[PDB]
Amino acid sequence: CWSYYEGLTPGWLNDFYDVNQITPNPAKDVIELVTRIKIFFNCLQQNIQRLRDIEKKLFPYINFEKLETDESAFWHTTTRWNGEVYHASMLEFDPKNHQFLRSKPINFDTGLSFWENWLHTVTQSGSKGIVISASDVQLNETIRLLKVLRFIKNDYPIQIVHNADLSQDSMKSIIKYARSLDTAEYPAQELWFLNVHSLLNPKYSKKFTTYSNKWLALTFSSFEIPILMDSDTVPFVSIKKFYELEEFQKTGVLFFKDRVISDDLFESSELKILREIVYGCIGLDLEDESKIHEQVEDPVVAQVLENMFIKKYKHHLESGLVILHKGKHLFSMLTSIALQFSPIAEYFHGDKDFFWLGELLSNNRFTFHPVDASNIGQLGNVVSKEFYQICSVQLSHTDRDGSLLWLNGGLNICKKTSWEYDYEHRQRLNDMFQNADELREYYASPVKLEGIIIPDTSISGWINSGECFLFNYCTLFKEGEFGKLIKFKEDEKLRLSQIVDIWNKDI
Ligand SMILES: Nc1nc2c(ncn2[C@@H]2O[C@H](COP(=O)(O)OP(=O)(O)O[C@H]3O[C@H](CO)[C@@H](O)[C@H](O)[C@@H]3O)[C@@H](O)[C@H]2O)c(=O)[nH]1
Ligand SMILES: [Mn+2]
Ligand code: NA
Repeated sequence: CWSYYEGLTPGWLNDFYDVNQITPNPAKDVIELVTRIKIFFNCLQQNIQRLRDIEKKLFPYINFEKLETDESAFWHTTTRWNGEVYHASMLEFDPKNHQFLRSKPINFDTGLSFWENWLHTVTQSGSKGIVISASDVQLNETIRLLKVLRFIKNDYPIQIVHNADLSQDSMKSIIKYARSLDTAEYPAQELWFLNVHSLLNPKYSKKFTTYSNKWLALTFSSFEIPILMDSDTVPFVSIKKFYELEEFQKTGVLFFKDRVISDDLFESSELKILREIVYGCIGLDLEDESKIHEQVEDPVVAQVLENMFIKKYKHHLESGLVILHKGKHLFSMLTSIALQFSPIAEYFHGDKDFFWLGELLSNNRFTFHPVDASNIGQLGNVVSKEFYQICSVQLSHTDRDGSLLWLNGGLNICKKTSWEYDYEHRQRLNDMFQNADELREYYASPVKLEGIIIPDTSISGWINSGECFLFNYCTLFKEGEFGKLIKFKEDEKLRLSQIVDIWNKDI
């Protein structure tokens, strides 16, 4: 359906939005970005140089110039823990034992599209692996994650993706903690490094910043079915348990729910623009709450849309742990990237919420894990006339049965370097300590995982304590009144205490 793209303005582009750019019609601009990508992957189901000209305007962040001229310079480079380097190569792994097999070279089929090439010629079908977006900044957090993966005896390969911003020193240190002291109880990890800098066109290569790097990590990872993790993420179950979750099995995405923040609400002008985008993309009308439940078959997804368009909430997905099957979700993911650098980029915090918005607006099947996000730490007694309170930076995620799956925020009190501000401005910290230096030591001290509270946001939700530079939140539980409590057994407390110990091990 070349006719569509010939009908567009000659200079048309899926460009990365800039605040300076004059945008009178943001809703229509977003609808165009989503539609142009939808039309593309639909007309591929139905002139090689014509296709490439559309690709260059749809995906300008790809360095198609280098692919066409000096193909070997364009392709990404993977580096194994052993020190072996692979150029323009496809990594293959054993689906059963997850161990590395071979690296067949990339034979780019000119008859197929770039993204079709990426799934068939560049990537091994069914390949599963842990993916982490890391610069030199994320070194320490990445080390601490590796230690925990080794402690729980992870067999899945790990790939650390960077944009030529991870030093040889950092990689050496990662390989050390990944491989050293190999044993059955603390096995070495099949770790890889991936530099995507060659794939990215120099104009857009620098535009992927902070959380946006996670799109580079996820998209270009050597696995078809990556499990993306924050460096500050901590899994408390074997990786296979995440893949086994029914939500991923049925949809091919594993998405977890975020904190409910009732402080930070959308303006009516913002919701009007979001309503136009949704209707413009998938013909869904979000005018009244009654007709939302009707038009959305999955009540878990309906609840998220109710929260956004009725209750005006901005935070829905936590991208600390994400599974995405690129075989079923690549076109959705590429829409997420378009939206990430769209006029509505400023509406949401980082990447997390563009995961599900990409799925929704692309009209691809998705869902969330239905369990609400939870707080984890010490069950402090609240004086009333069982009342418990947890105040932490840690955001936990439990299964239906109530087992801890994972958390984001690391396993120290506070990761932020805010002790100077926090000591002067927060009463509890100001009274409790004598200097800001004493607060620094408290912030660096390990956390103690004794229980979990799943707050009832309708009665007593998430309350910002102001501690750790307004990253610390308090959750309340009162028996038969509001919330759900989960007290860890001595067996569990011991396992968790061992995991916090290995995480906090002072480099
Ligand atoms: N390469 C690279 N990766 C980065 C960078 N900044 C962040 N990341 C990656 O993005 C992750 C998320 O950053 P956090 O600092 O852990 O954010 P958070 O407190 O967990 O915040 C929440 O919102 C983020 C933005 O939507 C989410 O990405 C995150 O998972 C979480 O839900 C990091 O762990 C790391 O893997 C960067 O400059 N470079
Ligand atoms: Mn995090
Ligand atoms: Na294909």
